[PDB]
Amino acid sequence: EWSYTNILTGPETWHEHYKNMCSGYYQSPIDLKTDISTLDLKLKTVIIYRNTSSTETTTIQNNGHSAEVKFPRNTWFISFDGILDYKYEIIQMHFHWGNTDDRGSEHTIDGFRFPLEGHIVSFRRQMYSSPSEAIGRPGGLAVLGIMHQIVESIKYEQTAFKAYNNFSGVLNSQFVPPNNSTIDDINLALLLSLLNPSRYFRYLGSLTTPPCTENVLWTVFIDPVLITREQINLFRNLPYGSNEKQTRMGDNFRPIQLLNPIDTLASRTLYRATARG
Ligand SMILES: Nc1cc(C(Cl)=C(Cl)Cl)c(S(N)(=O)=O)cc1S(N)(=O)=O
Ligand SMILES: *[C@@H]1O[C@H](CO)[C@@H](O)[C@H](O)[C@H]1NC(C)=O
Ligand SMILES: *[C@@H]1O[C@H](CO)[C@@H](O)[C@H](O)[C@H]1NC(C)=O
Ligand SMILES: [Zn+2]
Repeated sequence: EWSYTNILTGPETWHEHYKNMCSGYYQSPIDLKTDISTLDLKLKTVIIYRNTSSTETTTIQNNGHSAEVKFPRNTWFISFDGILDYKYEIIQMHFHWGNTDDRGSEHTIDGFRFPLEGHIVSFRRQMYSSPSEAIGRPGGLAVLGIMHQIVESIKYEQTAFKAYNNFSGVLNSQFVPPNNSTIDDINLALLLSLLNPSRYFRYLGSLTTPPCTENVLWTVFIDPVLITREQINLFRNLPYGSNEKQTRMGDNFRPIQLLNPIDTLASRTLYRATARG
């Protein structure tokens, strides 16, 4: 198995235990370096949109690694080109956080760690008919990264937790793995409106847990959405799976990978996007 906190099965081991593909040279997360990135004005505003006809329930599970929101099929989509033609279909959203407020994110922005990084996972429905077809195949996946930052003074309604509908209260010490509960749907469009959806890093990388598949189109928004200390401590109430050394769920993030390890056979480039000025 694998873990975050057991040194025998933890992230420094994955390159050996899961060489396909945790030994690769296109791994994630990376440090997102504003100065050492290429501005590409062709990269458009991201849109998240829902199929109005979908009625199926959303669930959340403590999978032992994270809190994972499981979206029904054919419901939530991403557009990178302004057309609402279902090229990318959202599967799930999960989170990475810290034992303490000064770490938790997988990506860094110029070396800075956020307390909470959310990952919206989608498959390239344009090419592949289902998640199970896309998840192991080339170019199959696109993930959105959303940074969260803690503020002392804020109304609930302008926090990310309004979009999350507080996960219907499931974030607590009794939400043990592998428990799943029905929750209110997540308003992913409202979530995206809490930041600038034109301002993002873009690169080709990997899943950040084994098997670290190098088939992820990454988009990481530079502006964070806002949460309170009370909200970040809700995540810290979840218990880790029995694979972990630590009892409480926290520090569920992979260490930083290089954009171009010395052994790369073809360098990748970190791109940045900004709004049409
Ligand atoms: N796509 C994905 C899946 C999972 C796992 Cl393995 C689940 Cl069991 Cl949902 C997780 S996990 N184990 O919830 O952190 C992370 C990702 S990520 N960071 O987007 O690479
Ligand atoms: C929208 O949801 C309906 C009802 O569940 C479904 O039959 C339809 O295929 C969905 N549309 C897309 C584009 O997935
Ligand atoms: C979510 O969290 C706080 C309760 O401590 C509250 O102010 C808010 O009304 C809750 N929202 C919903 C939808 O229950
Ligand atoms: Zn993730």
